[PDB]
Amino acid sequence: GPLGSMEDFVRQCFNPMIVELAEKAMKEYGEDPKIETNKFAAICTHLEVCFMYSDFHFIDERGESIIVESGDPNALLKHRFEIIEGRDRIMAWTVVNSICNTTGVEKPKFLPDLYDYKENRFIEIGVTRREVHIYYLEKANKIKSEKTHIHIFSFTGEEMATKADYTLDEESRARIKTRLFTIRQEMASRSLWDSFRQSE
Ligand SMILES: COc1cccc(C2=NC(=O)C(O)=CC2)c1
Ligand SMILES: [Mn+2]
Ligand SMILES: [Mn+2]
Ligand SMILES: [Mn+2]
Repeated sequence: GPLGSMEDFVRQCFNPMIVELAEKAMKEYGEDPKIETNKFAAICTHLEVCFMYSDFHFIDERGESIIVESGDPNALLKHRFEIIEGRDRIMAWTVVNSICNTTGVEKPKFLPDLYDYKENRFIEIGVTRREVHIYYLEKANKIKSEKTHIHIFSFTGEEMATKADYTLDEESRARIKTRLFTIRQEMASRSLWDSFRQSE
């Protein structure tokens, strides 16, 4: 079939909020979304996974973790996760440092992606086009804070997480895996997938 452009794919398949946050982060780090196009799509994918991991997860009046998929959560409900990724570096560290001084959790070396108020830990999310164990070790070796929990998703449905602790229920992780499958299938229909996979 015809080869599409990754630019077109990104603009058509991701929410404009995600796209804009991704462009901003690439510029903050000196990379151009119109040149590092596979990376642009990967950043959008990862940021969407971070949002989707957080989506619908609250802590209720009693203090228990619950899932609320309707648009209207009860007003006493608190988001279960803090989202770090997507913020610029000053704001991301502002949020991190705050969590740390409050909850007593130590400060990590690098910016993580989320904070889980139920499990009381930072989370690093990984999304990979390669074997999950390989990518797991890369992230583990990089941060080595050893309090930050790591959760890796691949595009073919495999997952790996610290201490075989997957944090979320099967249905939540299934939403993420379905979305990843969709991204891959659509990239493939546009003849973008092989290259995107190989560029990681
Ligand atoms: C300019 O490059 C950027 C910009 C913003 C995010 C990220 C990533 N963050 C991750 O947590 C992650 O796991 C992969 C990539 C990379
Ligand atoms: Mn970031
Ligand atoms: Mn991150
Ligand atoms: Mn990450």
